[PDB]
Parts: sequence; structure tokens; C-alpha cells
Amino acid sequence: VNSFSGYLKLTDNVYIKNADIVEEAKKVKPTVVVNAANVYLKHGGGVAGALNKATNNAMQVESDDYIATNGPLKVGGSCVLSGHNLAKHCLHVVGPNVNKGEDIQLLKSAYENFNQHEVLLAPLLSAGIFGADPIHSLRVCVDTVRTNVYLAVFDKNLYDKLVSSFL
Ligand SMILES: CC(C)(CO)Nc1ncnc2[nH]ccc12
Ligand SMILES: [Cl-]
Repeated sequence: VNSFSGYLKLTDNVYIKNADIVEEAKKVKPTVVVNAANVYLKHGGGVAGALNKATNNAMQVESDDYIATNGPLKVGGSCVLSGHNLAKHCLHVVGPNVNKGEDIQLLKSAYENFNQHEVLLAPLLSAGIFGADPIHSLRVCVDTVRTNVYLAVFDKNLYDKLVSSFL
């Protein structure tokens, strides 16, 4: 039993809700919140910009030190950093950004990072400003993640489409 509330159950291990991931994380304080990161951990917009804003820019400060030490992430890769005031940990995961010409096949590799964590709050990878079809992202999630994932979809219209189109 966990404290996530109001989710629709899609499969044994995948759950979905129309919610603002920032407000969800503040309420639940999950062990792991997933960020829709880029390889530079520049959290300028989309989910990343919203999560970073909610940390009063502390996420960005920590991220800049991480990059200065380690260099950029790989597309499809991840790193674990602090969750600040939102969660114990933040798993920064880089899905492909179609608006950069990145291989959509890397989306499965990106979701594989979730399997290193028993329970996660997450957005759909490569959705929104990363330019992929959120319906496809949900399919890859369900077919790749085996741990317990609570998906937050900001747009109510899109949420209804993902559910009503979910196979
Ligand atoms: C990634 C996508 C398209 C669906 O998960 N968007 C979001 N989902 C949840 N919280 C969010 N906050 C800001 C944007 C956003
Ligand atoms: Cl977005």
C-alpha cells in the first residue's frame, strides 16, 4: 500500500492520473520523482522547468555541479540527484527530443531506467515539448517498465485520450 490517490490502473504495474506533477510530488513526497531532463540538465521549460521552479532553482544549482563534474548525460540515460522539497530523490531521465532529431527508438532505453526503482512518480517521457506522441510514450512505458509507476499527465484532454485509446 502506498499514498498515491485517484489513479486509474492500466496494468498490473502502471497507473495514470490527470495531475500537475509538481503538485503531486509536493503532496505525496514520493521516494522518486522522475524529471523529463536533457543531457545538460538545463531545466528551462516543460516538466523540468516546472520542477526546478518549485525547488526555487536548487535543482538547477545541483545539476550544474553534476555536469561540471561528470559531463552530459546520454540520450536514453539518467542520473539520480536530490529530490529537494519535492521527493527524496529525483531521477533525471533523458528521453529523445524529436524537435532535435533524436532517435525515437531511444525511448525504450529511457524507460528502462525506471526499473532500477521500486516505485516512481513520473511524466510521460518525450511527451510535451520533446515532441513525441504521448500515446506511443504510454505504450512504451507499459511494455518496458516492470516496477510500479504512477504517471501524471498535465493536460486533461490528452489524459482522456490516453485512457480511451489505451489498449
Ligand atoms: C510530460 C507531459 C506531456 C505528460 O506527462 N507533461 C506534464 N506532465 C505532468 N506534469 C507536468 N508539469 C508540467 C508539464 C507536465
Ligand atoms: Cl511538456
